[PDB]
Amino acid sequence: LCLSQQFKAQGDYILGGLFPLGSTEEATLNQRTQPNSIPCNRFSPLGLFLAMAMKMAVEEINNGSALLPGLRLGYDLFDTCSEPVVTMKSSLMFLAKVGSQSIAAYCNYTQYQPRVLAVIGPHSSELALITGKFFSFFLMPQVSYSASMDRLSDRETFPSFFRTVPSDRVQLQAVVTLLQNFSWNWVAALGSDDDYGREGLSIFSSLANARGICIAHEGLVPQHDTSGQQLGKVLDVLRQVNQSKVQVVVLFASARAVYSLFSYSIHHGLSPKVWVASESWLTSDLVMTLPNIARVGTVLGFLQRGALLPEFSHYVETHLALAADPAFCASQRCPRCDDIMLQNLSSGLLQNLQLHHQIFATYAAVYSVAQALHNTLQCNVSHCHVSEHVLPWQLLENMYNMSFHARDLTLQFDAEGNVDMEYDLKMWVWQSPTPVLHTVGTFNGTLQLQQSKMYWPGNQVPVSQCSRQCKDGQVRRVKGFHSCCYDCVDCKAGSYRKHPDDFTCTPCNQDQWSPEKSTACLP
Amino acid sequence: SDFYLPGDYLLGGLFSLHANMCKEYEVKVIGYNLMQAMRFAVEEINNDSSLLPGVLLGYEIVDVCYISNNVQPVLYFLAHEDNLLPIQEDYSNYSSRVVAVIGPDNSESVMTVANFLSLFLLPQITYSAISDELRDKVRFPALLRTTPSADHHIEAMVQLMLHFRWNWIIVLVSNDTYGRDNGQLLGERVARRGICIAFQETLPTLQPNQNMTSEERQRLVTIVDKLQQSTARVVVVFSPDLTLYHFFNEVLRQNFTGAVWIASESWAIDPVLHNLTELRHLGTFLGITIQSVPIPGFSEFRETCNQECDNCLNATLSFNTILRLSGERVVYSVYSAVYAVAHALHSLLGCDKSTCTKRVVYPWQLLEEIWKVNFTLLDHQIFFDPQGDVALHLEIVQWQWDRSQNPFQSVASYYPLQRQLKNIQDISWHTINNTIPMSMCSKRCQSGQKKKPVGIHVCCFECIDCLPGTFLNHTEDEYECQACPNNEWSYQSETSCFKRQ
Ligand SMILES: COC(=O)[C@H](Cc1ccccc1)NC(=O)[C@H](CC(=O)O)NCCCc1ccc(OC)c(O)c1
Repeated sequence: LCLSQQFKAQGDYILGGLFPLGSTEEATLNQRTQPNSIPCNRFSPLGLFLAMAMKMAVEEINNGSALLPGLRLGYDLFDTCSEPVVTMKSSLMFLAKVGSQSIAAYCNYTQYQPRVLAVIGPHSSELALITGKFFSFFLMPQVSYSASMDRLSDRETFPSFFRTVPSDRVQLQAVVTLLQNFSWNWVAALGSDDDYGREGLSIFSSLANARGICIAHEGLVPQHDTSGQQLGKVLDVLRQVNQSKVQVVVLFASARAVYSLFSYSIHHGLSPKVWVASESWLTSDLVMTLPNIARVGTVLGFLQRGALLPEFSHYVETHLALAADPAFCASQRCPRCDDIMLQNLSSGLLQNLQLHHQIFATYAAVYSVAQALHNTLQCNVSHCHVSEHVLPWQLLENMYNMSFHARDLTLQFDAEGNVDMEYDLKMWVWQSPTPVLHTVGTFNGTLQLQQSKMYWPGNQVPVSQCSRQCKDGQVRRVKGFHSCCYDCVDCKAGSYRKHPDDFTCTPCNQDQWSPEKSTACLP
Repeated sequence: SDFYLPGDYLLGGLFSLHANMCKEYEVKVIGYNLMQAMRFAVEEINNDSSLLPGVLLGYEIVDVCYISNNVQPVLYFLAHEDNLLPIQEDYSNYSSRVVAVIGPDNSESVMTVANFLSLFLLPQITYSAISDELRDKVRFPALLRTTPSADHHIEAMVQLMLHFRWNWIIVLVSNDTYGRDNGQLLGERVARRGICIAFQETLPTLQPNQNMTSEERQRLVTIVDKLQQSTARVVVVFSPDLTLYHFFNEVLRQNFTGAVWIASESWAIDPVLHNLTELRHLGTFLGITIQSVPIPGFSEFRETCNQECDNCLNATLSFNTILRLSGERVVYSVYSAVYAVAHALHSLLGCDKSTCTKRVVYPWQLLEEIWKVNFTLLDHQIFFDPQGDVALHLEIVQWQWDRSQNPFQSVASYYPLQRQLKNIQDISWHTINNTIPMSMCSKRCQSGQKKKPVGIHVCCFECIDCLPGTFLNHTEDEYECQACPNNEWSYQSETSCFKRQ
């Protein structure tokens, strides 16, 4: 097929692109001894679909005249191979000098001409960090789909990183707003022991402390189960939940860990709880396949509301049909992409047309870069100030205060590089013969929520309180991972409250007595 | 100038001279100390006729402002001597400006550099980065260390706490990667060994001479209030030295006293914090650090962008006495790293101890050799584990304030190959009669008196008498009272039954 040949196109300005077009054959994941090149022949459809989205966006920009009238926009796409070494190899070629095979070392780098205008960023957060530290020394704009870690928000270390997906902090803010709205003050936090849960747990704990929600305990859970020791630690965590008397659990964990937890919970029952889901978990059927899941108690979470791109399906099918035409070769940038005849795709993900959100995000990233260039050239309806060739650090100024139209949505990067985008609140319906997700609210910075659609399991709202003040008659004990809570003990008859700020119920003298919950010791 | 020295083969050196363009930040004395350590090591190797006969060893050193200015030094080191860096499929025949890099001082800079040099397999040795993630040699094939990792530091802390039976501790962490990582790691280690963390707090990131705002000040007030209320008198701090300047002054403002402070290496031997005389009244300070190795004659030696420092010499001269009385602890790692590179190069040239043949060195071959070195440097052998670490000893140090003698007295020694704390000596406590201070959630119960838990912490329990007719077989369960045989009875407070109707 003629497919890999389609991934580069000429233009006055060229967008670079990093995509997961494939990965290295699995046995290759072993230590390098000599700096040879790495094979990456394990083709993947996900990267193909995302690259097709980028190509569609650029072709639309070339067809129309709402942006960049009379001049040509191109692209040049490389595979990340999900591999840091290959990613760095590809990333360097973007910054290499124009039409040249080398890159040069200079002190202050606002003096230089790379061979691309901007880079549409990599898929995974690890590569996003690795490349963002690199590109931002050159101050080349990087617009990333699918990278949601909050580390990349920092303008000091990632001054040129942009993304068309919300950071995890927005989702966790929605979570904390929900907890406040239902007055669930005493909660347990769980996250997968991979880096995603690490970041999520840190952010959630800090926000909860700031907003006055007390975390009972903060447990990492195994990303996958392979050993009796991991089963041991997860069972220990689950019994620790019960010991805390918590009723609401925030489970910001990748789907595999949650599937493990609920496998055990179904096997030995535990007890019903309220679970607030990571969006990455809530999306998946895997957990919901477990038998008689209604035993678990209500599952809730927030879901991103992306726009439609119906024309994309026919675009992909058209270009695949063209790639199958041997005469279309007259119309090299991927390994084995050219071997993929249409059965491999039509038997699978093509019938699905959360991948949708990433397709839209890639489209919007291309449109954002095009709008930024349209601004920098200060184009009229039919004219542009093209007298000088733009440099990447010049776009960077315009991108912080523009707004761009992603085919129906109006989007703009905030002061630290994130799009402002709203969420749905969804709850699993279990009254039907099968689990169904239903929408019961929205978060657009404020939690607009519809109480009448909340089918709670006991037909009554769950509660999880802790005391943050104690009465005159009760003595304090502290609890919580940050000493956020108290609970109050009734100081018994024959003992008395020494003073209202003390931590010890005090026995009354041997010749004296006191009532129940007494403040005094009496003759 | 100090930052450059020509030779046949050049070592790249990365150090953080300035705290917090990179000239304008304040100078940190420790970084200048380490830079002088590297310079002295190269001086010795050039004077010595044994190790590299007839071959000049040069160096080229660049400043790294913590997480800033990490890309440019790497690009400079990798260039092909004309400032151009070619892009290729395979680099086996490439010749960079430097043959090896004595890598940065902190984990994040180390990883940033490693993700770059991993492409070229140019060997990187870091002297003070302790993160355990660096052991992944699929992720970091070119990375080695002359220092133990955070695993062993936390193990040393745990064994210190177990020796004195400190069940009940407070953990304070900075609001950044280092504190977060080490706090979670200590959480892992503590739970399985019978110790309980009362509470954990993230300290605010405050610049030492910045005017602190009301919100930050009330945050600190809240933290010190929590410290003052809690019965846990042992505190572990995972933070850079820069942020503790405000924290300890707030602790002083609240008239807090009587704790034991356990210092992570990031500040355990900082001379600047040590010079705050008012800390003497807070309690006992203990810290985890690398062993002392007296480098013979290094003290006498201690007397294109980002390769300059004006303030360095003037700033160092005042601390010279303190650094001289100290034990040259972290200096040894840099010295040993330079000597490791030197021995590996000596072997790579196939050099006899008469003269070496001079030939092009492709860095991946030098990396090949570095894995195999095994030699005695001053007394200790230095060789690399399969995971790239060198098994140097750690020590637990107590701060002393008689300026006429050593400021950091060694009170215990830790062996990473035995994974054991050893040779504990006399700590001089803050207590009224030098009795070992302790921190326990609840007192030991009497005989005939069962336990009953108060909450999540296993360490906390009530003591409850077994009712008459029941007894407490502590060997089976301390939390339950067993019923006496029908021919026996039990009193209010006794361990086992006696014959009675
Ligand atoms: C993110 O880590 C941190 O913020 C802290 C503080 C720090 C930041 C930047 C540069 C150095 C230290 N890191 C460490 O202390 C690392 C452990 C690791 O980073 O894995 N051990 C260094 C021990 C000898 C040392 C050398 C240079 C010193 O000043 C230039 C210094 O004070 C102490």
